[PDB]
Amino acid sequence: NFMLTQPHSVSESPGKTVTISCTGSSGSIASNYVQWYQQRPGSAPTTVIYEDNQRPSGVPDRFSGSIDSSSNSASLTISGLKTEDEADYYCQSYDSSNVVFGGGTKLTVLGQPKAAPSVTLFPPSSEELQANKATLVCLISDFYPGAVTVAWKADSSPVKAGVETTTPSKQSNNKYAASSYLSLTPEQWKSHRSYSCQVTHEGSTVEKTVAPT
Amino acid sequence: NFMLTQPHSVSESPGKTVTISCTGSSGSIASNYVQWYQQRPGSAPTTVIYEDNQRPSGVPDRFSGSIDSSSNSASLTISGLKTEDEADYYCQSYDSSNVVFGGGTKLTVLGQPKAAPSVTLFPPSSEELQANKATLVCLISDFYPGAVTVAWKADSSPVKAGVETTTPSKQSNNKYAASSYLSLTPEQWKSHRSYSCQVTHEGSTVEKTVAPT
Amino acid sequence: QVQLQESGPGLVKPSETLSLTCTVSGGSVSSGGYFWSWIRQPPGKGLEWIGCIYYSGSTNYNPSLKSRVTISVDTSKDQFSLKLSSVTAADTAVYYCARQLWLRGRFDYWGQGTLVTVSSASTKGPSVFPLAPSSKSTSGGTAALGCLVKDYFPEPVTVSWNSGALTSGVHTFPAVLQSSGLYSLSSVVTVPSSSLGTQTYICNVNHKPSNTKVDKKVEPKSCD
Amino acid sequence: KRISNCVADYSVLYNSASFSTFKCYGVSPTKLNDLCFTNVYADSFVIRGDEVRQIAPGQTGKIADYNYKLPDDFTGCVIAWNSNNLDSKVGGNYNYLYRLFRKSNLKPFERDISTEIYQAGSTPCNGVEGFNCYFPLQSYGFQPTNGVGYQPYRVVVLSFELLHAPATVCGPKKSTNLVKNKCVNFNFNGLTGTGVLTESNKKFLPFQQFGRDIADTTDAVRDPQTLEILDITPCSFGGVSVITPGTNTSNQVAVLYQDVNCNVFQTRAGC
Ligand SMILES: *[C@@H]1O[C@H](CO)[C@@H](O)[C@H](O)[C@H]1NC(C)=O
Repeated sequence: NFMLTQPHSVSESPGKTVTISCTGSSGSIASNYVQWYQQRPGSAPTTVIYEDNQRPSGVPDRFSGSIDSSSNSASLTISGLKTEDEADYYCQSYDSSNVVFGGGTKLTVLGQPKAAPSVTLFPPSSEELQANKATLVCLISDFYPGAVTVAWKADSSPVKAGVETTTPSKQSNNKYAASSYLSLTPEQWKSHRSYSCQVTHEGSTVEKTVAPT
Repeated sequence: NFMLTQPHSVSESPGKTVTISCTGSSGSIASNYVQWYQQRPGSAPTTVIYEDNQRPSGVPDRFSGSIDSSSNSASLTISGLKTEDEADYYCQSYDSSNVVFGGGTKLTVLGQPKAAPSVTLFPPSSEELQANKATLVCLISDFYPGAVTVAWKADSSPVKAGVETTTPSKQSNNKYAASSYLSLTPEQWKSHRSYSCQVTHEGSTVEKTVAPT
Repeated sequence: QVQLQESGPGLVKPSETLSLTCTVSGGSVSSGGYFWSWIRQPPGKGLEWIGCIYYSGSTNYNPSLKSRVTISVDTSKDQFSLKLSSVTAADTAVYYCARQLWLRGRFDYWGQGTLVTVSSASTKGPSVFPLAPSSKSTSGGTAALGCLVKDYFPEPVTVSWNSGALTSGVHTFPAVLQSSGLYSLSSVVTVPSSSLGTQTYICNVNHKPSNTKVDKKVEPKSCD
Repeated sequence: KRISNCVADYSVLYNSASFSTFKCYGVSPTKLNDLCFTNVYADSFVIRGDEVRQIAPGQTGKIADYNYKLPDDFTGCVIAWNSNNLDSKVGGNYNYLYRLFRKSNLKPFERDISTEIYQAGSTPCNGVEGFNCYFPLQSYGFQPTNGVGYQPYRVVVLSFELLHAPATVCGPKKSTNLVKNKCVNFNFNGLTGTGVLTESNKKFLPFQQFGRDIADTTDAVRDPQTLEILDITPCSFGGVSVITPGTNTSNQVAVLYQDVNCNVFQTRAGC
């Protein structure tokens, strides 16, 4: 029943000194060796310290660790924070034949230019209608801020059933992108005269419309 | 996810001073009031101290609590141990609209002369017999150390099937008590001329016998 | 002063609804701005907080016990009750209704703890058999006699001698699991051999789970 | 904030069930409603989640010793709660400030507003930018996406004053059962007089509280319950007297009361 207690969120400006703790509950922190692993997002973890005071060949000297055995806490001191340090640090103890990893600390990054909203409205596909389905498709792209509200319309009545929208995602040109999908039946697509996607972005509204042709 | 870490076992001789810790994991101990509870075995708990530094009217002045917010460990210093302090200790917190208690500290300091294992036997009753049942009861009482071995005996052979025995349990006169039961059929009870239960304790053996009469 | 008394059965089956009511005499539930809470404690484990209530509809529950605790207060009868749903075998704990004033403070007065033991399958009544003393059942100037409590479910059983008149020499033994599910124990008393044929000894085995009270007289064995 | 001429109930301040932390020393929290003082001082400020442990009598750090020191005889009462959804915003909320550097220690209950750029050589570097000379007041790092140990917590300190004045912030006594036609003691916010309370037949103007006479004695008070006018009359009048037949004539004596209203004969000159 031995677990390592680690702060969930640690933030510090670059160039300063921060201390990362790792507290053991039952067993003493000097009982077994404690290893810290700095893992990039979408990458394999990498060892940055070993034997609680020894830095492996390759890591900088700033990855200094200290042991406070009286408080049963393992400490990892970071000096001179940089951009590449934004990774997840897990303190790892052997315990009793069972490797126990820490909760993890992610160093903070320490915001993109204004852009015009775009609306791209696709009517339900003819092949989709052949597949007994209708999907009103609306898309947002090249915009800032990444907060757009979508509201489907059937001629004049708002539509909420079958509405699926995507959270905004950053593009390659430092702008954002999003999409909205409206699941519908083939009879409902031809029941209304027209369908439209209304997009509200910073007060301004850009609207496109489709019709069964 | 705030818990109170409390030592499971704390044992010191009477007349000295002790320190019982209560460590919080996430929330600081100085954030909320901590209440300690002293509970007799098999009774309702009683508050031994509250508000972290002051004593309720009725308890002696020896029960003192202290707060060390730097290490997030709440201390209860108890001095001059005696007989009726031998109880469980629990610390309380509040977190945020969710009362959280402590793990629990048993205050037991700990060894008595050898006692002769008085053994008595009973045959199965007549009233048990029309219910198509039979049970031979072997009883061990007023003995020490609490380590006895039972071996049911029958005319054909020592009885093992249907043998149920109880672990030794402390009596009121500081000795130990034990039991042993032999489930049996009414036909098998009269099959053997007689049944006997043998009790081995510290090498010596005390044997009694019963017969269907 | 004031006191708190719990009621309701000490028994519930797995996946069953629990109904424990705690009554208050010597005070008022609504007066004093006074809170009310329930605390359970498993045997050999620490105290566990279930939930707390006000005399109004305000309430709060343990997130481990969330969406399972239903506690209501009725001012007319001056008591409060807790209802537990989807109870399991791990819920066997000694339940205390807790008188408490300060929500961050203490439970200044504690009611007596009712024992709750969850009974799997079906509750089984006990089979009490006399233990007749004889010449081979005595060793010296003292003799032994008792009663056998066999084939009952669940724990516990309370055995008293002569309605609690005889306490000296009375030994109550912990139960042990039999070969097939059920439990068994015994309770005996040591008496001088002179009072065998002149004094009547009756054991009172009570099984609150099965609602069975059995009184069995103990007599010396009659050879046939 | 100073509280005066206002009655205060602290039960509503506790039944919110929303405060994360509550430390309240000096007076027992369950018995501070009945016990009352003269003035209540309310000091409100914001602080991070990791500095709430520093606010206690007998602590050393970087915030308490430089902004608000807690003395040993601190009978104040500290309440704080989580308000991250309002005190912080996206993009960096740096509207709140704090002092990190100071020349020396400060007295408790003292406010420091000196915007003087600090240095290791604090006394020469004054209002100028020099070697290692950095402004002692620095910005925060508040962010709504942080964890639990750095949230904006609104700390209010509710201290009490011990000096001679009638209690104003807290009502020392509540409305008790009304007793009349007996010599009792009352405190109707302006006097402590011992006397009976008879039902008068004179009506007071609806802006007065007390009532005097030709001899200038407060013998009429208005009960603030439901506006009934009650007179005040002392219960002890005159003294006792002894009637003695004389020597060599009798042994028994008679006891006479001068102006006290009651074997026993009710004479015109008393009892
Ligand atoms: C004296 O008191 C009695 C009872 O309290 C009352 O009946 C009587 O009128 C009083 N005497 C005078 C002179 O008011």
